[PDB]
Amino acid sequence: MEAAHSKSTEECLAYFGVSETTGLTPDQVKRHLEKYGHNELPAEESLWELVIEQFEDLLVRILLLAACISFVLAWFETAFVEPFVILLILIANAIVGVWQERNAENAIEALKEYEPEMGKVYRADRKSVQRIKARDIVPGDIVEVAVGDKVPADIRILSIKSTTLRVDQSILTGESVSVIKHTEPVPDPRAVNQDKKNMLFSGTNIAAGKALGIVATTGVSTEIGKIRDQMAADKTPLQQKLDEFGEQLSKVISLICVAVWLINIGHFNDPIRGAIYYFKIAVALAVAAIPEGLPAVITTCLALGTRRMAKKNAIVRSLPSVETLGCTSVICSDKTGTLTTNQMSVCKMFIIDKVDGDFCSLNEFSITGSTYAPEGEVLKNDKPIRSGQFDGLVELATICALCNDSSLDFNETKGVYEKVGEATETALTTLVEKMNVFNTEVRNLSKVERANACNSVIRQLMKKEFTLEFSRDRKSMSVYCSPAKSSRAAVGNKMFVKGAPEGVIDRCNYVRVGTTRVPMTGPVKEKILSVIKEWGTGRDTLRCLALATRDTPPKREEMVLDDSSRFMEYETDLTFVGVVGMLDPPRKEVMGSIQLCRDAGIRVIMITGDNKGTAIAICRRIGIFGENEEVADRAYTGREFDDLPLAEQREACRRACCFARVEPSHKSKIVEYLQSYDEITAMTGDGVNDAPALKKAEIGIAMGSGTAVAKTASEMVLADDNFSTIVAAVEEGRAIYNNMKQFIRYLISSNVGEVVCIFLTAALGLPEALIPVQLLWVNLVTDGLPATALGFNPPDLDIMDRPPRSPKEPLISGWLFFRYMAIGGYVGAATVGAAAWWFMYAEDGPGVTYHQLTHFMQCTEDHPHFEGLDCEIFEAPEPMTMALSVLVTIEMCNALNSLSENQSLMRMPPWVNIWLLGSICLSMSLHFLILYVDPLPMIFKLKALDLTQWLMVLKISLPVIGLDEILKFIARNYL
Amino acid sequence: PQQARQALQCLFINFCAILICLLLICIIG
Ligand SMILES: OC[C@H]1O[C@H](O[C@H]2[C@H](O)[C@@H](O)[C@@H](O)O[C@@H]2CO)[C@H](O)[C@@H](O)[C@@H]1O
Ligand SMILES: OC[C@H]1O[C@H](O[C@H]2[C@H](O)[C@@H](O)[C@@H](O)O[C@@H]2CO)[C@H](O)[C@@H](O)[C@@H]1O
Ligand SMILES: [K+]
Repeated sequence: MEAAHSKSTEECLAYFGVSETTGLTPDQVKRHLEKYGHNELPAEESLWELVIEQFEDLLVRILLLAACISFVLAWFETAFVEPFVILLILIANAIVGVWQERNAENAIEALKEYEPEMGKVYRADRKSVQRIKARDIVPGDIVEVAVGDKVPADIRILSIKSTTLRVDQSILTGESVSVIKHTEPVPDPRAVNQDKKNMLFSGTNIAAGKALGIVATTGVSTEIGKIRDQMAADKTPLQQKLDEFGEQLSKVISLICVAVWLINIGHFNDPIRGAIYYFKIAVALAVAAIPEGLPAVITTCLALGTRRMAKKNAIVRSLPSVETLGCTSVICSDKTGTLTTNQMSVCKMFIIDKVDGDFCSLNEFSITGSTYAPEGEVLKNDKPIRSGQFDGLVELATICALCNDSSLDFNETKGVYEKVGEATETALTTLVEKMNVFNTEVRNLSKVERANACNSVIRQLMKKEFTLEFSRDRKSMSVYCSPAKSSRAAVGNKMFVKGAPEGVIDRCNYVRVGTTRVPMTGPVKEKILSVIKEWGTGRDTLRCLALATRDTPPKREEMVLDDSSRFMEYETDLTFVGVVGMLDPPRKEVMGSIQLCRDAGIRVIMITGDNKGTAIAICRRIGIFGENEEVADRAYTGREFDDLPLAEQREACRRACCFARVEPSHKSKIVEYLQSYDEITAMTGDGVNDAPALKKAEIGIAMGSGTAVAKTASEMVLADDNFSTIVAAVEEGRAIYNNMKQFIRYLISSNVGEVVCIFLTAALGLPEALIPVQLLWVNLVTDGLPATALGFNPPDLDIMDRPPRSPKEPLISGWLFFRYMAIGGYVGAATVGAAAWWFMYAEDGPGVTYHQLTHFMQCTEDHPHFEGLDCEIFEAPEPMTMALSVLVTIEMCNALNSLSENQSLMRMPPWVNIWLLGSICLSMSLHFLILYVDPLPMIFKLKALDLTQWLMVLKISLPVIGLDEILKFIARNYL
Repeated sequence: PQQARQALQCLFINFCAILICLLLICIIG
């Protein structure tokens, strides 16, 4: 429906033929789904297409053309199939590397299924609201949006349920001041988005309120969907350092390749002309040794890592945050959903007992049962007691039942009593059901009926006229009640107040004692406050609520209800009744999680609604502070924080581990101050108010069970809201890194080997140790089997014992670049030494133990001077198989050196990555085929002796393991 | 067996790709 902003609500409902109270029928949904498509951008559409990509490379085709010119010169005159073989190998090297890249990219794309765009509809098939994938929303259905929600489609507003609807449309209009909405038509059909004040645009936010509307356009037809068509679409620090190093390596190898075409100056004449031989050998090294385009295994362990993370409940939204994740040095976490289970239970409570001048005594009680079940006893001095015998408890229960927007619900399949409203409130419902202050019959009730039986007995003694909702300035709420149907002696209207102890107790002029009343004094106040403190500070670190009644409340038309700031005044002149103490245990895995952070050099900062005293005590229980540690400079309330000068506030964030009772703007500030010390901070949040901080944080972390706005501003979502999930995500972050570095080390050294190998032959003047098709053969087996197996190796051993990596750190340290050269140098020398060994000290027709092989160039005509042997044993097919076999086996060996960055094979055995071992055996069974299955050794070279020759291949290759061990020792025992 | 089981799938595809390559060099001749 194109111009819905200009028509009446009644015209929009008319247009689609939809009831506003009902919503679309399954039949309508079905027909609309066909007519209008899904609420999404069209999927953009491969196996063969991606193979040709590699053949676009200039240096790849330079090889092919050189093997074509070499083939044509043969046909008009091994060398015959050379162009056919290379082509087959290079399609295979392409297939292997292009197939990994696409699967990694698909798996990473498939992360979006963990947190799919959701919408809320009323449809004809249910009375209740239905949460569905935004994708399945259709033009014409009835949509409900409220605070924190992302608008799922372009919607004409039907009715605003809250007093006011506030919308953040910045993403579409640039204005970042939330905007007011209405319901009347906006007559101008040409009107700009800014003027469509009755409209809700897909991709935007509800910054406050609640509204119902009808969907006008979806998918592409939507305002943001038109923009996303015309829209046309930044490298991470580790991507820059890898690209830059990619060019440093690329140009050195390119110079050395041309240096191979030069030093073989005169040799263009032996059996302008022979340069096609030394050119086609130089270009092959370029194709094998230079890594052009991102190696696929890299993107594979990122893909394997975030898949692992998602299974551990950390949903990565921003991939660049996987890089930041192992640099995090600070975690700021909210307490309730995250450090604690949020399973509330009242385990303690008290009322006033006796008051005599300075003297005040209390009736304390404890309550068993910690789930939401109405099952447990009320104890005093450890003895079971009946709450109704205490008139003050009758009143305390009346307050808990009336100051409450929650109920219990028995879930018949799960067999469990579940919560309806807020955990805190439901804990009070549960309590009330256990106290059963009026001795109502409950024993014969079904579990369904039992859930709220006692709460309703209370709820029938009065009418709940209205509620003074909670607000942050007073930290208390209240309800206003009149007696129902009229009792015997018409007692006046009442108010019941619950809230934070400190604030409500100050507003009390009286205290209840039984059913009698007595003036609030200093002595009574001190006694009330001391027990609040003991329970706040004791083993169970309880959250205390104070409960009061205003005995003589104002008249009704004295009280304005749309103005939250007059609410405190109405809640004065109170009568203190009693206190309840709530349990909310720390999660089981949290102490261990915090100790891991200590070990990894990560500071943890708790933010809580608890009072300061309690906040500290929780921190001692969970290991954030030591049970004796001084804390006076490391713990702050938002109030104390606001009273500090700016420089002092800053210094407080340098060292603080505990913030209690913070204004909504504090998180942002903490982020800023932490950044002023180059901290890499992770910050949790869930509300529309947490969004600015989540934006500023290096890693914003949103709660799975929280708002979409917080999720949209974050890098990561916690599926289970759990603090431990965060720590485990740092664990993976660091692991992925070490996995990249293990693959990078193996890739660089093996390619450097290829270079040193060939350069040594051309430099000294030796006969070619490896023919180009052999080089392209090894280059394919390694990159195909063992190299991709390292993408599947386990986490490195002590990644949570090193401190966090700096963002300014270089990708490859000098020491590491040494480990690249030293290892690459030994392989290059070992391959050329294995061919030269056959010539020097080997029993199969040798050269000279002095040095004669250098001048192999002069033989066929230069026989009588300094030879005395045949001159075709330099084209022999055995020295080139010794060089090949040493390369292949030292490549399998070099892979065992890539199981861990710094751990010895004595600690991390070869069988740690069991897939690596497999791919080796697969690599060997392929090698035992180009030496034995009889058409192939002809196209390459001929086999090595059954025993004695292999023992040299092994005694040459195996010290590569021994060498890297020393270099690992000079890294383990160096630190 | 769940995530480790995609290593066998990954290598087998690469093995087949390399093996097919050799058998084509066999046939040509
Ligand atoms: O719902 C019946 C309920 O009534 C009685 O409780 C009365 C009590 O007698 C009075 O003191 C008055 O304030 O109201 C109470 C709650 O209605 C029964 O004692 C009780 O067992 C029964 O459930
Ligand atoms: O107990 C002494 C006290 O009794 C009366 O106070 C009542 C109050 O007026 C009622 O609203 C009721 O709910 O609670 C009180 C009893 O605890 C007298 O009005 C008061 O002056 C007197 O001090
Ligand atoms: K951020």
